[PDB]
Amino acid sequence: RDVRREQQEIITRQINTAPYVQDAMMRVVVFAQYPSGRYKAFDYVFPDYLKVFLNWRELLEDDTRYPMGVIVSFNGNIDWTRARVEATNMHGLNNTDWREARAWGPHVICGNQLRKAGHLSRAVYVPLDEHNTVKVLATARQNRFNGPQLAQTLTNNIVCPNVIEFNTESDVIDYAKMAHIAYIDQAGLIVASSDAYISGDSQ
Amino acid sequence: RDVRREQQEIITRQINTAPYVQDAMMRVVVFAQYPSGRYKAFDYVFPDYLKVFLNWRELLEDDTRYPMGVIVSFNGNIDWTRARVEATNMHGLNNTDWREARAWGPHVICGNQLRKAGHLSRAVYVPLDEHNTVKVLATARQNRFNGPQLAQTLTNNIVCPNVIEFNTESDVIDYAKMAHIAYIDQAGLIVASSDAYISGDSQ
Amino acid sequence: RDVRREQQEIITRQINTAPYVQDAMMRVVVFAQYPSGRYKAFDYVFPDYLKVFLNWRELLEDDTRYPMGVIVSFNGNIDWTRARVEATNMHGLNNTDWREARAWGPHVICGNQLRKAGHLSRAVYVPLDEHNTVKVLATARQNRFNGPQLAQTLTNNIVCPNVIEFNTESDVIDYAKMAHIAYIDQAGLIVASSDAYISGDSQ
Repeated sequence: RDVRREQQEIITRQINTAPYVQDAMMRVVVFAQYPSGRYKAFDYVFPDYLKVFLNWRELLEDDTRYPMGVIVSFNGNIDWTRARVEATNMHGLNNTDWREARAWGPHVICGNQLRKAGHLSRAVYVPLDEHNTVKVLATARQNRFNGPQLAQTLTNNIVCPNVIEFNTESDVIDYAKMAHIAYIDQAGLIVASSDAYISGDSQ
Repeated sequence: RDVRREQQEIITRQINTAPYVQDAMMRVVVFAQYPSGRYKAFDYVFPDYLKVFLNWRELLEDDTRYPMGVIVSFNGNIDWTRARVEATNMHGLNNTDWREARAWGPHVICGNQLRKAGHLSRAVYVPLDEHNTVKVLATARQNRFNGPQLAQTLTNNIVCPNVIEFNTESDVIDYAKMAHIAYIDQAGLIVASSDAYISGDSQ
Repeated sequence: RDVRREQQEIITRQINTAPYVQDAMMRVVVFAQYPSGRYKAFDYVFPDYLKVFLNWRELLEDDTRYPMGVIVSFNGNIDWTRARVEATNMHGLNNTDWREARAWGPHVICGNQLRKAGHLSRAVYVPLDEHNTVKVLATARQNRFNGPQLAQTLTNNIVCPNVIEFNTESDVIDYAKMAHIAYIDQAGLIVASSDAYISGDSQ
């Protein structure tokens, strides 16, 4: 008899399920934390796959200009068995001698290193030293990579990056909440998530 | 008996047909019109496919700094049934809530919204509001996306972008004419085209 | 009986062979030589393929600001029958009229124009005039482009570019030596290589 409630339930379910449709968007954000207490976010929206290399220059606030670390926030129907992050050297290498470097290092960040922030989101904190660059891979969960489809996947995958500066963690946090993306605050708490709740945190 | 004329005819036909060869170049230009009367062109040449995201910063003249709109000029052997443009928000999303956004919106600009500017060219005017970004997709008309070929298509597709500033529409127009690309002037007229004519506009 | 020597031999062989493993890194560097005697290097590390377009702006030192030419240094398990360089115009075209331009020009730089600098490295010097841009293609030697694999190749290919300024050729040379990449000095000599020697140049 409560169709108003049922409709609101389906709307909530729709929001939570819409990201699993084949042409849905995914969202990966790299939050960089600076000694000054400021943050910079590298915010990517994309439908199929995301390959990211952040060089040392882009990572500078613009070394107390260099981030103490990053929070990497993965959101959407992402293949969690392949999602990964690694901190490479200033050349983007995972071995100082390129001749023994590889696409990914033997200790790449993946698996349970990515903390669950809801069904749609995972987040990981990665400390950085002044000589680090950052690599991230995120792919849509299967298969759009197979056969004929790959061509449509390649041509339709327009990655839309934005860089956003925040004066304080409060701005970062409110941003994550209104953007519906995972974020871990300075105390280690999951303070934002992609998951829609019909009542919010009412328990 | 007029082989001089016949040769000139074949040269004209060669120019008009050369873009249909499998490794020919295509050219897509995004002309941004500013309140000041100045323009900025994002000029891309590419052989296989073009995926473009123009963020709000790139769109600024450098808000009366923000474009009133863009003319998107598509040129070459482009798949016209898939060529498309859309104006997304500042994040590159076609829904404010990313969880319900998709690679393309339900109202994407395509079909007869692209005005014929000759056999080789189509052009469309898209008005913009201060919070808009621009996405463009253009692919070569079929199949180089199929099977073994896809690899060569991926590896050979080097997109060559140039940004060009113009003080006035006259400079924009003369540029389009000498570049052989479609352009629509402020009065709505097609003033440039990719099509070569043996006598010019002699009728 | 000299296992210390044998171990060092295998280490040397390992260094020389490691680049031929399927997920090994490759390294392509474009060294730009300026009239001032300064250089700028565009240094790319990547595991599968590299498509590069350097526009006229990026080529400026920042016209005596424009390079006299570039040394292109290719390093790794690169498909040498497809490695190529070409100098295009300011639009990235190999014909002034785009309608008759192609992905590559009829005179592209390849084959024995690339000088052998060891088994792992080739290098070529390309003179430039003020109106030139630079294109480079390098692909991993086969097949990771075939069938199912192509998807992993596409998603794993994160190109990591760095731009590096050098005050003098000496800095360029020491860089190449410590980076283990091919470089040709001002006198035409191969002064750096990717090849590891157990004794260095002891002959």
